[PDB]
Amino acid sequence: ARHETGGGVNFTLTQPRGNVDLGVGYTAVVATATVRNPVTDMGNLPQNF
Amino acid sequence: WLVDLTTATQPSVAVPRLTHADTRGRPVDGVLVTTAPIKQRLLQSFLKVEDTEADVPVTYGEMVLNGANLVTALVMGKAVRSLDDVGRHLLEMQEEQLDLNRQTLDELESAPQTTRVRADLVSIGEKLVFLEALEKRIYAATNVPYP
Amino acid sequence: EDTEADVPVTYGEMVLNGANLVTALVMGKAVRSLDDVGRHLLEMQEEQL
Amino acid sequence: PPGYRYAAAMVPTGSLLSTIEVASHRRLFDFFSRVRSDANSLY
Amino acid sequence: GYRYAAAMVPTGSLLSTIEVASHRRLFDFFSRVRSDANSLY
Amino acid sequence: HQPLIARDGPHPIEQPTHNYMTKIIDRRALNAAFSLATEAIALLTGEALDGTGIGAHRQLRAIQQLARNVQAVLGAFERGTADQMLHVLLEKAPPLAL
Amino acid sequence: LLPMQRYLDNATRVARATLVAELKRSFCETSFFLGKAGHRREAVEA
Amino acid sequence: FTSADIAAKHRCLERLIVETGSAVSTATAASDVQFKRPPGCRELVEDPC
Repeated sequence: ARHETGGGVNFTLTQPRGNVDLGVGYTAVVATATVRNPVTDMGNLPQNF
Repeated sequence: WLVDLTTATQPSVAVPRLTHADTRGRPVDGVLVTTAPIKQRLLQSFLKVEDTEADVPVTYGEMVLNGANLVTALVMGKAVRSLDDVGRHLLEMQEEQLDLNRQTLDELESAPQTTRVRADLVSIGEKLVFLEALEKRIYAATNVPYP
Repeated sequence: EDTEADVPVTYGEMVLNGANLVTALVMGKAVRSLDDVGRHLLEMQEEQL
Repeated sequence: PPGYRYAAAMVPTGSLLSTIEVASHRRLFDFFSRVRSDANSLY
Repeated sequence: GYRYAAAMVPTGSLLSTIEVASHRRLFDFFSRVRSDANSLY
Repeated sequence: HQPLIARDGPHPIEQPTHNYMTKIIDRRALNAAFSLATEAIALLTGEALDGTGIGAHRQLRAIQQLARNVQAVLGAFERGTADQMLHVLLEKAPPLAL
Repeated sequence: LLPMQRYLDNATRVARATLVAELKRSFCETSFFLGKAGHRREAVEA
Repeated sequence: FTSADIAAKHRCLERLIVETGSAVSTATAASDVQFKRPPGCRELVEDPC
């Protein structure tokens, strides 16, 4: 592409791709191993209306 | 438990092009991908590296609409993968013989050329595994969260 | 694993002898190695990249 | 949901490696046919 | 006042790359050039 | 092509089943920017040149803006491949606890 | 530091506010290591 | 409690398992307190609830 702003000139390259999932049945596994830190503070936040 | 990774899913097709092998030449059936610390913990105690350097092909596959396939993309609007060989062998099956097990189409293709690639190898159960952590080759010093 | 390690002998020297001395006096600032920093600012203008 | 083309079978591209109960998981596929043995709309 | 033509021929090379804008106050003149700035010339 | 075993009644007699399929390809794309600025064009163009050595030096500062931005984009696709496999294989993979 | 090398690899407000719970716990436990759990071997060799 | 969305969910476990391996969460981690998700962001979070 070729598409300019602000004085500058952008060359936004693109490339389209494809995904054939050639598996009769399951072919991939997530294995949940370890636990890093909790994001939420397990605290008190009463909800209003 | 790692055997339960390598047995919970059942293998898909045999593409005879890939040949991701060893220096010995045994083909690999699966690939693990972990983070950096869990790779280190599984190499100190739990598992044992077999081989250091694995043979990987270089080329890719051309799938081009040159030839008699080109006309069916324009007049018609769809395309067979290999119409020059699907269409060729629809004249001998009606005429000559019969078979239960054919010649698979990919097994008549060329063998690609391979080089030597440094990548660690792990044998869980009875089949090989490419094991690799991916926050140093890729996702190093960019603004991108590791997926 | 080992007891006896191989170590270098001498330090490095960076001296204002040569063409840098004129820039020390008349100019009053200094390139590190003007005999080679300034030299290779010419073959990139002429030949290659 | 198009009925696919039965002669693409007749010279196959690449062969599978493992047989499974297939109608356990269906929505990985789109045009799915349980053919009790050789039947009407195969022709 | 980074002199641009000095590193057109470098003297040595680093090894490890980081998001350098993590630690900034170690330095004196530092600039985030988003692939080209006007003041690069 | 499912296989068979014959049984005895009162099991019902089973017949050879066949299973047949279609898969629709899913499609994704990539993106990479390159941006120059205003004055980087004129040094490649020639509008701000002289007969001096300074201007002909300044093109080498403009050609090496491209070469430091070419390899930071054409290399940025092979690390999208290694990105866009692990955004699919985290969608086809259910956890070992299920 | 080990809760900063686990932060310089991703930047908003919460990702800062979880480092405070890291720089506290990583200091109140594993500061003086060769005195506390020096009797083991795997903990030292890592 | 929203009885519409479970009625829109199906019953076949061979996709219900996989859809809650990479489900679309109702929360965002970059929020200040805790927000409903903005329509642009999609964090792939698994949901045993």
